[PDB]
Amino acid sequence: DKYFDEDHSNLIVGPVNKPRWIYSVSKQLLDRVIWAYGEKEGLQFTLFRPFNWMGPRLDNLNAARIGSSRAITQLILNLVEGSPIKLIDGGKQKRCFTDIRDGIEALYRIIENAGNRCDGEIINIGNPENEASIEELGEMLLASFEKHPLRHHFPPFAGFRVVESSSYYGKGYQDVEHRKPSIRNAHRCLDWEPKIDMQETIDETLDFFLRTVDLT
Amino acid sequence: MKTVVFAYHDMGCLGIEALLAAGYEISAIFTHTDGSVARLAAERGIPVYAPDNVNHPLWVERIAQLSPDVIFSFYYRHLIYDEILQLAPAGAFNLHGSLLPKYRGRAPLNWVLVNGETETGVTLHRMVKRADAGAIVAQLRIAIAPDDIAITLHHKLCHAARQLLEQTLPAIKHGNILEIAQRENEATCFGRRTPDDSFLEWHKPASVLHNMVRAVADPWPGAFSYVGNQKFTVWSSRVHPHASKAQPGSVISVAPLLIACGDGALEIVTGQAGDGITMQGSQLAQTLGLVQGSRLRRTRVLILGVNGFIGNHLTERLLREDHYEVYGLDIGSDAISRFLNHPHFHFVEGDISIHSEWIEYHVKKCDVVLPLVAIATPIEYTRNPLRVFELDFEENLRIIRYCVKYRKRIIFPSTSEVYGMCSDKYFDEDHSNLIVGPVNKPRWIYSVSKQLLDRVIWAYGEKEGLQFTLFRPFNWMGPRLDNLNAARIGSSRAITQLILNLVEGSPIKLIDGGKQKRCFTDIRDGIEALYRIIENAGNRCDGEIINIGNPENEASIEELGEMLLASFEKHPLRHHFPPFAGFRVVESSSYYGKGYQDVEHRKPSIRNAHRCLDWEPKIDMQETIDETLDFFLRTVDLT
Amino acid sequence: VRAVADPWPGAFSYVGNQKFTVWSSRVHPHASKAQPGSVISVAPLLIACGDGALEIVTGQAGDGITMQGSQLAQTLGLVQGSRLRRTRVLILGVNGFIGNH
Amino acid sequence: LTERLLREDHYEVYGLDIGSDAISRFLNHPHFHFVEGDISIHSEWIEYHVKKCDVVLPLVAIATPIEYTRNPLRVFELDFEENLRIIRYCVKYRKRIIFPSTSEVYGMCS
Ligand SMILES: O=C(O)[C@H]1O[C@H](OP(=O)(O)OP(=O)(O)OC[C@H]2O[C@@H](n3ccc(=O)[nH]c3=O)[C@H](O)[C@@H]2O)[C@H](O)[C@@H](O)[C@@H]1O
Ligand SMILES: O=C(O)[C@H]1O[C@H](OP(=O)(O)OP(=O)(O)OC[C@H]2O[C@@H](n3ccc(=O)[nH]c3=O)[C@H](O)[C@@H]2O)[C@H](O)[C@@H](O)[C@@H]1O
Ligand SMILES: Nc1ncnc2c1ncn2[C@@H]1O[C@H](COP(=O)(O)OP(=O)(O)OP(=O)(O)O)[C@@H](O)[C@H]1O
Ligand SMILES: Nc1ncnc2c1ncn2[C@@H]1O[C@H](COP(=O)(O)OP(=O)(O)OP(=O)(O)O)[C@@H](O)[C@H]1O
Repeated sequence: DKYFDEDHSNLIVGPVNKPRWIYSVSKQLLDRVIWAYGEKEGLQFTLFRPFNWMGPRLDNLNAARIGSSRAITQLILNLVEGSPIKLIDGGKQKRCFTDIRDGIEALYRIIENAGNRCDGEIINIGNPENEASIEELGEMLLASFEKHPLRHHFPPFAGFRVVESSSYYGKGYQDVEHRKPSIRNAHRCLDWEPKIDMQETIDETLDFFLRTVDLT
Repeated sequence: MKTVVFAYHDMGCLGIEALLAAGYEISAIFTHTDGSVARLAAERGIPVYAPDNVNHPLWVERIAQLSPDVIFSFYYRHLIYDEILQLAPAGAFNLHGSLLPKYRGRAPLNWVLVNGETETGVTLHRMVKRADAGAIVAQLRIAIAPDDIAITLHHKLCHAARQLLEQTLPAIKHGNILEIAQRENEATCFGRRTPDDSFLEWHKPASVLHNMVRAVADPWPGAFSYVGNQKFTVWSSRVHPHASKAQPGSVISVAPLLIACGDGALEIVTGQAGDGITMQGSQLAQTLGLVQGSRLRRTRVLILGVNGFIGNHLTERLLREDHYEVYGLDIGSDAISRFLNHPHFHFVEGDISIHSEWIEYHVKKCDVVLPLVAIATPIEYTRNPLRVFELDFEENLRIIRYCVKYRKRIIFPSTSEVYGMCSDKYFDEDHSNLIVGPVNKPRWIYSVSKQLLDRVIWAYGEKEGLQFTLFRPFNWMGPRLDNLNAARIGSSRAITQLILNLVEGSPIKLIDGGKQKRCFTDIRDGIEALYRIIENAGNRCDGEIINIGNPENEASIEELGEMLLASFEKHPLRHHFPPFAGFRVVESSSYYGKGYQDVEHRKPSIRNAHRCLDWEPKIDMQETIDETLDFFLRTVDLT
Repeated sequence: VRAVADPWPGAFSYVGNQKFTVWSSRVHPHASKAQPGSVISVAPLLIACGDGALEIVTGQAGDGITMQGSQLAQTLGLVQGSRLRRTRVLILGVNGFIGNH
Repeated sequence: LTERLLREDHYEVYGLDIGSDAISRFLNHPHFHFVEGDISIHSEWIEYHVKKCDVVLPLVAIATPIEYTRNPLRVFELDFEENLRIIRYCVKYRKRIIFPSTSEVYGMCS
């Protein structure tokens, strides 16, 4: 679907021989169990689905050294250590990046649960307006990095390089070509609307992490 | 000219060199990881690559970029195929180590020694769809000395190749070559030799055996035999026409170590006991304990939920064979009571959530575990999602873990429902994507639960060596598929539910029109395939996921209903039951409740089954309908 | 690199997290105000040392195949840029004779 | 020992073991009560019988030297831990225990 809908979209994962979906399927089974408990035992719940939230503290440069971090924070490690930014399978796949500030605001509203409008609700939280390919993310990041005050402390850019997903994630990786959320439920239950634009999130994030590097 | 080379090992280096000295421009070299072809390429400043599959689009695209005139293959191990081969206008030639069309298979250097040929050679032929079949561009004979061994002949061939290329390579560079086609009715082919192919069978002639030790002498693995439980390797042999009334395999003497063969005797000049160091025969004789004397229970299957539809039928099948011992536990026992007197059947009435001592002890004791305990009647997915989750998922995950703990083989029953509303014409175990609906459509809790289990078993296999085989049944049906009683609560699969309708005189409802279809498989077909999986011939089922269904028996629920009705009307017992109340379309919600969603079509790919089991469904649907109907009608008490 | 050249394990270094091995070297008295460890050029692959530069003639990134330096430079992502908490002790019975001391 | 005890009339023999080929000949004996079990799994039976019987002879072990070096931990767990559990059932239910020590306990005594 053009818009992943909490109440109508179908869920699609790959073959069992594509273990990257173990996470997806695990989280889905939990959503279903919570749902059953809600229906069959009165559990009061609210499920929220973040859409590529990013900003300061999204992982750390150190974990990124092992690939154990999300894209944005990983690419920052690249610029920092002077290694090239690899675009898994061309990096043409896109995502909708959401500023952590927007995300936390929506979540806050959910905790507030004004009018109990969130009970039994499944709510996506993302900014459908910040859709961008990983390649574009890499460029925007690079642009900011070049203008940054601390730039001169790090090595010269080693450039962008297309890489086979297998050589980064190992055998059994498969990915999502596009991901955009429907934010109707969020609007209906929280009267919420994402506001911060992607570029601003990129700047915030980059700054935080660059000032994380000990220079000496 | 300009070329792209695919080389490896020795032939690879002489090939690249010959090519260089001949004035060719090498755009790139493709080789493998581990004289090193890479080092050479590196030393010459020729871009070298080692992908696992050069046939991949990216590479094909990149190789095309280089725009090569001709392609050469000098002992490249992976297989280069058409797609890329035809990118070279001048063609693609390969250098094979035999006098084609003879020994066109692989491992010719060894095979020719095995069969004791008197000569061999190198052939540079064109690459065509068929392996080593292409028109010959040049060939060159080599005499195999009586005292030649794999390694010494290897150099012989290398030297020959260096000479053949040296002169026929400049020829190709222009256009002076004749594609002398191959005499197809003379070609011989051989396959990969495994170290088990170098086993010595003393009943054969000393000549034969002697060629064996030569064929695979050091640096190759070598010819081996056994002294009781002990395995030793013969590195140096020596045929003795010196007869010996001694029976083949017996030791004629220990100095020299002379073994009696079917024809003449073989002298073991040097060899090694086990992974020991090499030593002279006389010493090897001692370290093996030789003197003048000759050289060289049933499977326990654990079935949990043995009284079930799959369970009882599988038990019947296994009990037929003699090499099986069946251990089973279940809440009920009416389906397996007929086996209680069988010596190889050990049943016990238990609950997977209570009787731990027995269950664990038996996973620990048996050889294969088949956890068939579950709830697989759709109505229950929406009606009792949590009971399904706990039994189908949690209870089984516990058994899966007993299996990894005691390193046992587990043949876990997956489901065709794991594919969900997949859109492929054929649901493929290794390629189809899995599609389910929203969380507000609880019918998928079963599908998703079984899928997570498949994935966990898969991780245990990959990360912890668990030996497994997942099998997915596609609407299997036949006698005992549920029971008329459970059907009174909707707790049964379609076929058995519709029979209850005919029996009680209530209408057959077609959920949402009943236009959705399924591929119905006869339980006899299913059990046969499963049996094969237990047999696991050649271990061809390890780590495999196998669908089991008859793609030929596709039918809509409406058609199933008609076929059933037709049989029912012709059944001898018909007059005992009320008049047909007719078919009636019904909203799924009024039968399954809120949150139901279904599969519009389900057909399996049965390739894997064919490949791993050499299995193929046989029984046609109508026959299954009859069987099933008859069983259940004769279940009804008439009085 | 000579001392442990093939068939020996070989001399190695790191490009960030990546480890690579130098099989063929070549000293260049050719100065370079470049600080030691930084890449002077990628063709030939010339690394600035404490005294003079070292040219990596052939090497391999990780466990990959050997290749000429220029190519090794690319496969490592090199351009003109530089190459290459406290311990927690748990004491149970810490108040004891050995422990407190 | 079972053969020996089964000869006398004043004995009732209860036994558990992984195997049963050596004692199958006694399965028909009225005074012999055998059950195929594992000391590390079948607790209900083991505890109930230490509680029910008069003397306990914990003969489960691994006593083939190669195993001491080859599988030291398996030896430790079975020979020591599993048995320490039986010893304790005995003190819990105040039962007589005829424990099988070993000449190997003397080691290289002089
Ligand atoms: O916050 C989100 O919505 C989701 O973020 C991640 O999943 P994903 O976005 O697929 O993966 P990232 O690691 O964030 O990177 C996105 C894509 O960029 C690409 N990428 C990443 C890293 C890199 O160095 N290069 C590169 O091209 C990969 O194809 C990767 O899948 C998490 O795995 C999800 O649990 C989470 O819900
Ligand atoms: O053996 C199979 O492969 C699968 O069978 C069942 O799932 P399913 O085939 O969807 O459901 P059935 O109860 O067998 O009936 C098939 C369809 O017939 C229709 N039906 C059923 C009953 C009835 O009275 N009327 C009717 O129209 C329903 O739409 C139903 O989904 C099980 O739920 C799966 O776990 C199993 O893998
Ligand atoms: N808690 C339990 N303990 C032991 N056995 C159980 C338990 N719950 C269910 N079972 C058993 O599981 C058995 C197998 O289930 P059933 O025959 O209904 O389906 P199935 O043969 O797996 O069907 P399909 O092959 O269509 O999935 C039942 O006969 C039942 O006795
Ligand atoms: N159950 C327990 N839980 C926690 N600490 C304990 C317990 N039993 C004893 N201890 C501690 O262990 C500490 C260490 O023992 P202690 O100082 O007597 O000897 P030690 O320093 O080990 O002597 P040596 O070095 O001569 O063997 C004691 O100070 C005591 O507090």
